[PDB]
Amino acid sequence: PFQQFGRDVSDFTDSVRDPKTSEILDISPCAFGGVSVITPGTNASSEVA
Amino acid sequence: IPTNFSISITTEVMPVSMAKTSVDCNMYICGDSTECANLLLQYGSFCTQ
Repeated sequence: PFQQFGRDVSDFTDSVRDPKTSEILDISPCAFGGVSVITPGTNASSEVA
Repeated sequence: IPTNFSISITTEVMPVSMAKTSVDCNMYICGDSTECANLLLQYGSFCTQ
């Protein structure tokens, strides 16, 4: 009841109590990363994945 | 001169691989701020390297 915010080991907010009614949890991380390109060869064809 | 034999078995642990880590510098530094990324792009292509 006395706790309002919540952080992680990296000091990033992982969950926080809802300020208004219906107090539930909060943000989870989204999708990210480095897109890789798979090419079978320019001389072979032009398709790519 | 030896008169008998002794079939012994020894062990040897040798690493051949480590943890394949991948750190996205675009999320590690300047997670979601736009001006932060604009300032980071001034320092050059360190993240690509």
